[PDB]
Amino acid sequence: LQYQNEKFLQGTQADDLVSAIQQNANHFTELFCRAIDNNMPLPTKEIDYKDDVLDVILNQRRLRNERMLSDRTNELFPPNLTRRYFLYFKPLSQNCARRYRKKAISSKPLSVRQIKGDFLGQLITVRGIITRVSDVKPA
Amino acid sequence: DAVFGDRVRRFQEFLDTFTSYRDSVRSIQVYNSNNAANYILPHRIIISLDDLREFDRSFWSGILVEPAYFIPPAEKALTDLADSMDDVPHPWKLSFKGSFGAHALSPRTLTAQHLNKLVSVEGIVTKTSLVRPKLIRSVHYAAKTGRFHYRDYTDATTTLTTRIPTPAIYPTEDTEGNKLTTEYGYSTFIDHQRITVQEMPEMAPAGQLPRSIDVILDDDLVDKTKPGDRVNVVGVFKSLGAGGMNQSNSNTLIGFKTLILGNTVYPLHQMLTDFDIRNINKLSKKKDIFDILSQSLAPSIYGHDHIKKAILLMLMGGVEKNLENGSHLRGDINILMVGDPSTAKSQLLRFVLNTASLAIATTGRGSSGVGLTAAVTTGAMVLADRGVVCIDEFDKMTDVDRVAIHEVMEQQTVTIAKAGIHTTLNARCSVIAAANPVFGQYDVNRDPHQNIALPDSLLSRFDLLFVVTDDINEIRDRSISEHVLRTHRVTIPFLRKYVQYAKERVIPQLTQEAINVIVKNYTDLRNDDNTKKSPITARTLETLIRLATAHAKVRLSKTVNKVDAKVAANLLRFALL
Repeated sequence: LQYQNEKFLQGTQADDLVSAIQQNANHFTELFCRAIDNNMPLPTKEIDYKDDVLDVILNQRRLRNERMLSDRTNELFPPNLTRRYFLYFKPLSQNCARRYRKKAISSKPLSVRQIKGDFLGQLITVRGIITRVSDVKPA
Repeated sequence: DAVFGDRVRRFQEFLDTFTSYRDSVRSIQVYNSNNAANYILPHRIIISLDDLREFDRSFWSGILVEPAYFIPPAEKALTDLADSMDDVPHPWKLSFKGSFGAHALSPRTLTAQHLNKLVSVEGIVTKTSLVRPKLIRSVHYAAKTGRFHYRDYTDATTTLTTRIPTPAIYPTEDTEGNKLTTEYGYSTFIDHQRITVQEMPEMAPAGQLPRSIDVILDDDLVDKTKPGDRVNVVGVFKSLGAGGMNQSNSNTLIGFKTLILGNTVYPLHQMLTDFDIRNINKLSKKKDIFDILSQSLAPSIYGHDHIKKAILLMLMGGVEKNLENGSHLRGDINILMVGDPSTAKSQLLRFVLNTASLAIATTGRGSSGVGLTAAVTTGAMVLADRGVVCIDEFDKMTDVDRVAIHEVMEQQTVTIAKAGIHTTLNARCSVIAAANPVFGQYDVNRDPHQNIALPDSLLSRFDLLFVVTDDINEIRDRSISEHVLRTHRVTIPFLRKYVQYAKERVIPQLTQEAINVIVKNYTDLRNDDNTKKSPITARTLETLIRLATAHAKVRLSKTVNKVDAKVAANLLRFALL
């Protein structure tokens, strides 16, 4: 929300996200988050290999792959396998939502009854008591 | 299908001459844009069948005889007119009021002459199947080829007419071989539900079992009715599913289950307009109104003017006051009635219930949990919030519950630690209770205590304890007789309309006209009555203020007054003496 102000008034004007995100909000997890791959610091510092379990696996994967490919030439591991981080959006309540973009907020701490089939594929805050809270299993 | 075009061009004309509907469509198009400018309305235009006969009888007989060929071209025509409206910055729905009927039928009389024909069922609705999404429009995004890709899913209840079934799953690499990701939140989901309808229990002919048929409720109609409600459904009567004939051996005779689509759902058994509010405003100035009002409650009940006065003073209830960074003082007033049977105590309460604007009634035991959420693995007082809870046979109720009622009444909140969800949730309800005397008729003569039977703090929690005697006299008797007689052979409805505006407008606050009165009074009560009778505490004082403010609401006065204080004085006196 803060960025658009700098990108509008205060130009140069651009297409809106805050409405366009929560409008979809699934697609951005596969899109807004992949961008992080392009700007991320490469070394970054003192990363080594082991250290970490299972990072050595993929490290040796890319080592043997690089070696064997560079030998063969004398289409790559998917970007979702190499992450080790999760992107989470948060609601704008907000003290600064008073900008105002008004209707932009959901982030409307709505009733479970208020929930409709017209909220599917759109971020929605809900509230209630936790029920049955199934125990964690690996996906 | 030029005839479907004919139906559209025909229904076009009906609108804009006459234009009586078009203003409502415009209203729908405008209101939502007003919500767009702010800082919800279902899109459907109720069509009165009334008007359809004036133009064409040929098209009128059709909607009833063969709705499958007619409602959808009329509908496409309504969307077509909604798009020519203003402007840019959906299928809609028809409704069909009526002008019933033919086609008038209860569910008991139906099948098959009435099948594939518009129908208005009426009866009880049970058990109300649970609300669930339903997929309609498939939406996808191709990359890097881009564009925008969509499929359209046709279910069994799509439109009206039968169509070659689209379902199921997702298109997933429509040619050429480009990847298609599901786009959620652009794609359209219409909610969907079904609710079965039993014929009215009172018009049942014999010990013969009830026959219920199921009604699917599309879009907005969803969650419009709780089960057990009087309902007049409308809809097209549809037979869906094969009878088993589709699959080759299904050998059983049973087949072709039927249900009704749509459509309206008019329930059966506030808006103050221009004129009403004026009536109130005029009526507020008159000095004697309180007594008339207090008489308006009881067409069928003698005397008890004091008690009726009370019930009004509960309906209004002393505003609510929540201090800064501190607890709030209880606004509403709670009442108890104790006397020999025939006192109408159980009769009075239903009339409390009707005009009450809410709330739930509870009789004795009763329970489980009463107001509680019960923390369901794996209640009333909460659901009754901002309302009037009734309690019948208030004595019979198990002490276990009473223990909770202490927490409900004064404290004003409910607390659930049970397993579990651990929360303090708010039930601020007003409360009435009618409770039999201890043993037999002995209430009248019996002592100021030992008569009540339900010590102790409860006796206090209730702001007013009113006692009524069934003791008999010949004169009073005659005077009973005549009114009872005439009974078997200013408007009451105006009473709740009078009440709501009074409730949200406007809170009288508090004034130094009165305070010295209620202080004098209170101190009097403690000092003298503690010799006379019991119980008296600071609680009584609180009640004094609530009553004062309530009678202020009756007066519509933006302020509290001394006269009001005197009134509160009076009723609390007749409570005591």
